[PDB]
Amino acid sequence: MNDSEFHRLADQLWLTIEERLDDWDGDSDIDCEINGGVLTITFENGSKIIINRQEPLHQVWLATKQGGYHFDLKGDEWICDRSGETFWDLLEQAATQQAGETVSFR
Repeated sequence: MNDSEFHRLADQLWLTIEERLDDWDGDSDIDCEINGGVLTITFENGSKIIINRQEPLHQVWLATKQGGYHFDLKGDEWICDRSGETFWDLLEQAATQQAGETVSFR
């Protein structure tokens, strides 16, 4: 992947995360903030999910209460290098776990 294409794709993903999280209207209090370009999602139990760019690698990285996951773009989706699982599946599973409430954007 090119640097420019990474900036394009990562900017799109950032917007989609920010909108989905800022639009959240479930029972739980969930906050998303952007600091130094890094997105942090915080939950009521004090846990967090952190999403950042690894620009020289053209990867997006995800840190949850349960682990870390590094993503490359494969056929129009961000895919976890280790497991093959998608970014949105992993993010929704972790947010649902950490909120104690379904967090779904399908």
